[PDB]
Amino acid sequence: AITSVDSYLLSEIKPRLNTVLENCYIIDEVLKDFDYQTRESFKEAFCGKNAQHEVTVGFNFPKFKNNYEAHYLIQLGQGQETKNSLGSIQSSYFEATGDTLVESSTAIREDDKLVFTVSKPIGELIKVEDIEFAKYDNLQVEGNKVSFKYQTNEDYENYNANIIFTEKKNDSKGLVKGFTVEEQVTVVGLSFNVDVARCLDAVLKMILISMRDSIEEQQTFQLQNLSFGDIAPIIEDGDSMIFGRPTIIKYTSSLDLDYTITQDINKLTFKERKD
Amino acid sequence: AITSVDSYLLSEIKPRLNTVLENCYIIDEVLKDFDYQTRESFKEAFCGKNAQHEVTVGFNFPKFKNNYEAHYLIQLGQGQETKNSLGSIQSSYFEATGDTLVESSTAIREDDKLVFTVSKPIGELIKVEDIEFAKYDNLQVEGNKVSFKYQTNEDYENYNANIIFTEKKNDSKGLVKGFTVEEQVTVVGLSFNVDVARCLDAVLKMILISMRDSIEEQQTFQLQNLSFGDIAPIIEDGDSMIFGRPTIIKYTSSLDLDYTITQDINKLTFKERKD
Amino acid sequence: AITSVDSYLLSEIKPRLNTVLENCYIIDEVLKDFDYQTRESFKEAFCGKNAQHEVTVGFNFPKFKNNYEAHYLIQLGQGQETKNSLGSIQSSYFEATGDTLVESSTAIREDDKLVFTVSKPIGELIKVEDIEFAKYDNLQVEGNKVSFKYQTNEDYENYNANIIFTEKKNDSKGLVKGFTVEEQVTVVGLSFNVDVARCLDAVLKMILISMRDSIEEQQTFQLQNLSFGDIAPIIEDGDSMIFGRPTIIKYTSSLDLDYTITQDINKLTFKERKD
Amino acid sequence: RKKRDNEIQDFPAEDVQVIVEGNEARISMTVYPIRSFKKISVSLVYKQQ
Amino acid sequence: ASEAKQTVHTGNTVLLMIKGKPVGRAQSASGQREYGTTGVYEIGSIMPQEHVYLRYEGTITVERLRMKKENFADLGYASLGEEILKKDIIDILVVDNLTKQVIISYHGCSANNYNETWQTNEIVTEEIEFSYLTASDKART
Amino acid sequence: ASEAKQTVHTGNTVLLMIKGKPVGRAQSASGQREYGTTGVYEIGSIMPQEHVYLRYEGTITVERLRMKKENFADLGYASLGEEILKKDIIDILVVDNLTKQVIISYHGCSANNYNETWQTNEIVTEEIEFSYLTASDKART
Amino acid sequence: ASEAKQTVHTGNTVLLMIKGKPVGRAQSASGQREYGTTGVYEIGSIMPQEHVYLRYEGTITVERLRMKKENFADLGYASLGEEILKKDIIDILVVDNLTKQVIISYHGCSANNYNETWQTNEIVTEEIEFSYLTASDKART
Amino acid sequence: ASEAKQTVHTGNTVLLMIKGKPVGRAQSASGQREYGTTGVYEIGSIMPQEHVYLRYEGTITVERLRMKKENFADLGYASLGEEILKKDIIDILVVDNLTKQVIISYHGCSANNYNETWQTNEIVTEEIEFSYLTASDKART
Amino acid sequence: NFADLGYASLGEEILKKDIIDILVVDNLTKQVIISYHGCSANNYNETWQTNEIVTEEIEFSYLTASDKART
Amino acid sequence: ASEAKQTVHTGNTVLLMIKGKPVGRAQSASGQREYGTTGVYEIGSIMPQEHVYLRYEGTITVERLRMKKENFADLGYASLGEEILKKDIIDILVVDNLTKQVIISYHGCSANNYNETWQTNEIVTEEIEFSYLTASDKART
Repeated sequence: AITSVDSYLLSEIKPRLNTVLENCYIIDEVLKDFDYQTRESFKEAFCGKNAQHEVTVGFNFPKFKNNYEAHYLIQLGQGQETKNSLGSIQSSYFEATGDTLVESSTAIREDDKLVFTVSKPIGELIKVEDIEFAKYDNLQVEGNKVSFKYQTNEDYENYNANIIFTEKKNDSKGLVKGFTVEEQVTVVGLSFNVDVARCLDAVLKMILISMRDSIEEQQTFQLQNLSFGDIAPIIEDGDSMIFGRPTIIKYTSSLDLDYTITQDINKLTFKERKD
Repeated sequence: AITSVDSYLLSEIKPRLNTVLENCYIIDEVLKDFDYQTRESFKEAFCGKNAQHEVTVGFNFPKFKNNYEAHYLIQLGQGQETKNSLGSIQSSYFEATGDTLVESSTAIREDDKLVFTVSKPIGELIKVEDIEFAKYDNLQVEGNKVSFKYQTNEDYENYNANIIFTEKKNDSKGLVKGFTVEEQVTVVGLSFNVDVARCLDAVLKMILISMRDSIEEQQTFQLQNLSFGDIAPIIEDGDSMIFGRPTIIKYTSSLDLDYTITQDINKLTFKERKD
Repeated sequence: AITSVDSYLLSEIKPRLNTVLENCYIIDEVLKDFDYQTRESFKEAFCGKNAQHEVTVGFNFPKFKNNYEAHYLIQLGQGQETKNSLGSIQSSYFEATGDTLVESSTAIREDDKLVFTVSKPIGELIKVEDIEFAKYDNLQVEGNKVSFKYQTNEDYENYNANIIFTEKKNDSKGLVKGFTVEEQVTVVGLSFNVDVARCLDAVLKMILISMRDSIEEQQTFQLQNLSFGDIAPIIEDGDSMIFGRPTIIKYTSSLDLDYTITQDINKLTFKERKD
Repeated sequence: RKKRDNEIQDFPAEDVQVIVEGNEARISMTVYPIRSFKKISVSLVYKQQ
Repeated sequence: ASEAKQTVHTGNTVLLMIKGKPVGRAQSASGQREYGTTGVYEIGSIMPQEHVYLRYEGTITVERLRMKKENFADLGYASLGEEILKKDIIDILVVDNLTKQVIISYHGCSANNYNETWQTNEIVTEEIEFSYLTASDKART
Repeated sequence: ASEAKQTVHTGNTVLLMIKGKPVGRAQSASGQREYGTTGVYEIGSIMPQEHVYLRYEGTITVERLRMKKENFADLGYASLGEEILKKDIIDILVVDNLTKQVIISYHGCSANNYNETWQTNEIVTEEIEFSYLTASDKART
Repeated sequence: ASEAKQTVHTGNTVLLMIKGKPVGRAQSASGQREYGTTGVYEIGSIMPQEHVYLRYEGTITVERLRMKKENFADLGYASLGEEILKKDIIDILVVDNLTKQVIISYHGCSANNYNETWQTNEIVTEEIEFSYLTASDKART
Repeated sequence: ASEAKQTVHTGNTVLLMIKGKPVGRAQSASGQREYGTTGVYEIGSIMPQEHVYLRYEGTITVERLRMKKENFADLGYASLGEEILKKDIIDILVVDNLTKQVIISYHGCSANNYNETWQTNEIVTEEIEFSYLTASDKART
Repeated sequence: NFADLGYASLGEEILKKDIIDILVVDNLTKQVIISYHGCSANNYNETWQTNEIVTEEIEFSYLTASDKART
Repeated sequence: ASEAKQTVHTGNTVLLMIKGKPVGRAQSASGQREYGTTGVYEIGSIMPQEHVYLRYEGTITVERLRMKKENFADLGYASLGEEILKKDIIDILVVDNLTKQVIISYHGCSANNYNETWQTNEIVTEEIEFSYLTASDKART
């Protein structure tokens, strides 16, 4: 599962950034340090659902024009290998497993059990929110649903819960081969007005923090290391310069591959020496 | 609370610099080492409330002209991450708290108590100047005022004091997520006369020292590391050169965010196994 | 046996790359992280036996034109010496031995034995798949065939197996002289469309992983260390730029030579002092 | 801790259940009661030598 | 994409918790356990015929940056004198940031030594080493 | 080309296996053996007339990155308390990646000490040291 | 290594009981016996023709850390003053912890010596010496 | 770990008193007893039929660091010259520090040996040996 | 153990125990190095401790010691 | 810590005098006493009814590094040959260094044993044993 860090940044940034700019209360917390003049002018421009101006994000070397009033620019950056493992082995699995998901569900009333239903086959369960199923509950999984017994849990026919689970594909057990990669990626905000750039960079730092709690970040992209450059004129051949402070993001992740095993031993016969 | 170091420098410098240049006695102490000629010429120019010439300060790449006779120039510089914490956790709080303030107040005569009043809700008290409230005083806080009992303190109905306190906003307990950032910022003085630049740099060094005692510096911006470059001609395409000695300021600070918790447990029920 | 790493890369890449692009299931696993749009467009272009477009690979400074739509480019890179040995000695052998081979064979029914036949003289055997020949089997080698006794193995007249063996040339025993070389080689994908390049690089990373299991890699080319550069415009003087992310591959290998010995002692005579 | 103080003889570790629901939590667990010594039956046999 | 079959723990996926309170600005922690295995040697053998467990010793260390508030001394967890004698045992929990599930818990922790360093060019740090009765990895899925 | 007469083992040609299960994200392992050789000194000689074997002591260490699943504690191979007393011996095998042939196997391995490190800036690591009865290099070609 | 499979009685496997209770905070226990063996010599030859047994001496030692409750003085198993004359014989058992099977028993134990120590930083140590009439190892089979 | 909850008397928990005063700079204290136990033997069998008690011997030892004031010689609890004949019996108590409850008492203590040492760099050590009539452990319950 | 195996006794059963012969042997070939004849018990000692292995000791007095059958 | 405020006599605070002179290069000094205490026993009961004092034994030991001048042999405080019969009794005092106040005195000291040693790299050690008639601790108050 080769990880495209650049795609992950875009997937996380685009929704979360829109949400942050949507409300004003969060922005005030973010821009608490800045002076009144810069803070409100930025808020007057981009903040709120009724903002006429809008921010954009894209990758480098596009053949079209970007909104140079305010824009996030990304470029892939360097990559390095840091740590290996014996035989390049990472893990062994009895089931072909995909991504790890979080889903919300409501308990359903069966005869002997209360069951939750999920959009896909459960495979490996990880956690149901704030439930410590005892052995007498007899927690078990079946297809796309998870079940626990009804008795002495009868108040919970309407229980509303979140579920963390994995996507199951096949029963073909296999090994993992791969290593760890230390990758760096560059991000920069652009504007023809320096004050906007500083506000824009500060907004970015917050959502990077929020990404530390994300499922993908916690499981796949770990050990953030942020580095900020000096504010510089990106462009000078024009009616006015473009100013932007580049930032560098570092990640640790695994470049993994699945190796499938077919040599399943089932029979075992003992024969003594003829002598 | 993302910290804009550049704004903090300007906020501290502008008032304090004016005060230092206002009087002559402090300048003499600052310029004690310099020769008589340079010392008095600078004093004749800028020092004193009746100074015709004045110093200015601003950020880089302005579209207007700065007073190149004497000016402070700032540019943001690099930034780096140095130290983390487990789960990126910094601190836990039971109350939503803002900045830390210092206020002056006079005791007021209530019936059972003497009370000080402050401009904002007290939240967390830190210190009242040179008072060690005993348990029999029964020190307590209420809204925007702090109270201590009257008996065996009756000489202090007119007590004049300073108070250190925090801004309270909400009772919503929450956690802090963030890390430490090692940031560098550049500062340089500009002039067309080298002697003025040297005097200007020396003045700067003093107010940096004084900033070490500031509330913001003590609490938020720690571990100064100063570095000075060589005097250089900033400009050569003109009737005369511009000379300035750049300086580099380093800081350690936290990029923090507030995460609010709603899962407050209040009830606790024990039920035995049916078996 | 001087090792031409550049030739080895081409020999491994060309067949394996064609196989990977031949099927769609493997590509989906490789491109699992990428977005739907880029993933399918690449698949529409190159994937499948019925792909009109095709990928190419070649060395640098060719006098002809390469398929700049998608191409792998290789250049030799640096080399260094890392570790030596006493007398530059690596190993001693009683038989002149060439490459190590893997061959498949079926058991044949002789009178006293079951024998496998191989394309070349066996020389040194290493392993027959999942057979632990006991002493009573009396495993032995003869010319280009390996033999084990028949009794209490009679169910295996049709046994189908893989064999790992070495190429024998001469009985001339000799020594090995050489040292270890730490070599770096550069690889880069080229395109006039950045999305293709990113997909192309990710495909490369997978086959590098698969090469870790190869016989040549396991025996001769060890200790992979991969390093990725930043996406850059390789060309700008044209109707459109060329974009490619260089990668650096490191290897550890031995530069060995064969020294033959003719001083074989066979006779040994003892004579006492006349005194 | 109770077992280390001999207050309880044995218990199932895996039998505990915990459920949280807003501001409320449910806890269920089992512990084996101690058993005292009640009955003894004896018989004697007399023999020569 | 995120395949859980290969994930590992790091500093960003772990929390250190005492009495429900997450300790702030905690830097590192190390855990040690010694079963005191010893072999049995007969007369007619140089080889050890078997190994046996004899003694369980375990310690855990914690490194922290001294916050102006809620330091280990202010929290009452540590001690600076005879106040220690009135300090009861504690349980130190390492809990997952993602799920809030437990990874390992130390029961009956008791303090062994206390170290604090005041330095000019660096942030203040303090270190504590505890001795615990037993460890546990229960309450899993 | 690949002449097997000069090949050596590396981290990419070795697997660490327990009970058939390949342990994942294993980093390093070291093995020690002490025969306890001692010399015999007569009165009329400073030189040691001969050496003799007396005592066989051997330990093996393993370093690993704590996966969220199948850690040594979860696998039941290690222990954290009195659960150790019910843990039987194990055999730790080092097997060739290429052929799946064995390179060296340790028989009757028993755990000696357990170490785990929680750190902020680095991936979690754990170390185990075992004491074994005997080593073997059988089952070769 | 395992609890059941170890052929040797470690200190952990053993439990010491008196009068239907375990002895808490026990530290040591020793049992010594002398059959009063002697040799027979005569004028004919120097070599001893035979050996015979004369007198049976049996003593057992125990050490314990003085608990704040349930000590021998508190429990009445030992006495300080003239109350000793009102104390009857005692029987001690050494027991297998796993199954509460008996390993060895001392019958008719009576006290000989009682020793006690206090010190600045050490734990209070209580020692006692018992002389018994007979020692039997039965009910094992 | 806590003051109250520790089941074992550490040296810290104990306090030693004489005649309504504590003994400062005490370092050690030991109490030994012998009931004069003997075995009964007869012609019929070697085994001892019974055990009996003959004579009661009781001694207590104390060590102390010679203070510049309040020593035993200064305080009159011990004597050097003929003044000993003018010294009556003394009673010693060993006390629980928390509540001043009694742990054990020695009645009728009289002196046997008195030892003193001086050395270049050591602290002056004062030792004394007391023989007593009876020892009782009452008022606990 | 000696008590379990009957080579040593605790109670009055000792009077029912006969003499014992001990041999010290070469491990390689089971050749004899030295033999003790007529061994009878003198002292029997036993110890238990918190973390040590249980140690059993016994003392035997014998009638004669011979070193023969070597040659 | 200070000279005056320390409640305990360190070796430094003490000074040893004989016949109006200090003893140079003194290293050790010990004083032992036995009151010849015994217990009274009767037929009625085993317990000792009373304790009495029989005989007074008093000895003091001193060690010293043999100076090239002012040794005991040189100074006449000790004798080797028959001259001992011409030596009278000696009185020893142990003194507080600060104020030359007396701490304890030995009266009627006479010699019992005299020991001397020489060695390759050690300092020459001179030892002597004195038996005295009485020991008194007066003039302090």
